[PDB]
Order: sequence, then structure tokens, then C-alpha cells
Amino acid sequence: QAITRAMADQARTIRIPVHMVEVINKLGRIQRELLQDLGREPTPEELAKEMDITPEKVLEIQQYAREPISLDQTIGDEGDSQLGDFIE
DNA sequence: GGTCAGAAAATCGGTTGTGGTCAGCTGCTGCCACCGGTTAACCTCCAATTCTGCTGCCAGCCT
Repeated sequence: QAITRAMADQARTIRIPVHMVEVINKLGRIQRELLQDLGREPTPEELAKEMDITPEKVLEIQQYAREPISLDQTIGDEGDSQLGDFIE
């Protein structure tokens, strides 16, 4: 309990609370188990009717579940420039 | 065949009157988002080169 609770509290930059981390993990497991059986990526309608929620709610959860990229990686593959100098 | 009260114009401004109108909370009420605690068969040790300076190390004259 302590390890999983603290991993939810500290694993992310923009902190997501524990209950939304629970529903993100549940949506991930549901999507993986449906993708294995279908042979295809499941639609938001199929995920929403599986998890007993709305497709808008599924889209909001998949919106919240995104990690930031970094400003310091060299997006020029020659290494001369980094990403933080290409932002207006 | 000329002077004085009344009537009739905007004009600047006060009343006023109500007719909504919009917000400013105000409960308040349901709800929903978030934080904290709890679960009792057992199973107890990790995933390239070039140059300069510094330190560790071993023989070996000197006392």
C-alpha cells in the first residue's frame, strides 16, 4: 500500500490524484485485454461500454494521462540545437 | 397708432415613476473531488585521441 500510494503521489510531474490514477490504470488494463482479444485497437465506444462510462469521459481520461516532453532534448539530430529554442 | 399682460416656442434641468434588469450574494442542496485509513494461509539481500596534473607504489642509499 505504501509503495503504490507513494508511486501515485510522486511518479508524475503534474500530479494526478490517486483515484484518477486508479481509473487510468483500470482503463489501461481494460484496453490491453480488449486489444489482445480483438486483434485491433479498441474504439472509445467499446472502451466506454466496457468500463460503464461515456466516451467523452474516456477521452478526458486519455487526455489527463499524458506526460510532458522535455525542453532539453536535442531535436536536431546533429546535436547542434535543442527543442527549447524552437518555441515562439 | 404705441406700451403692457399672456401665449407659445425650445432649453437646461429637477422629478419621478415605474418597469424591468442584472448582479450580488445567500442559502442550500446535492454531489463530486480529494484525502486518509485498512486488508491477518504463505513467499526475507540489485539492471577516440592528446595533453596535463595527481596519487599511489616499489627499489634503494642513508641514518
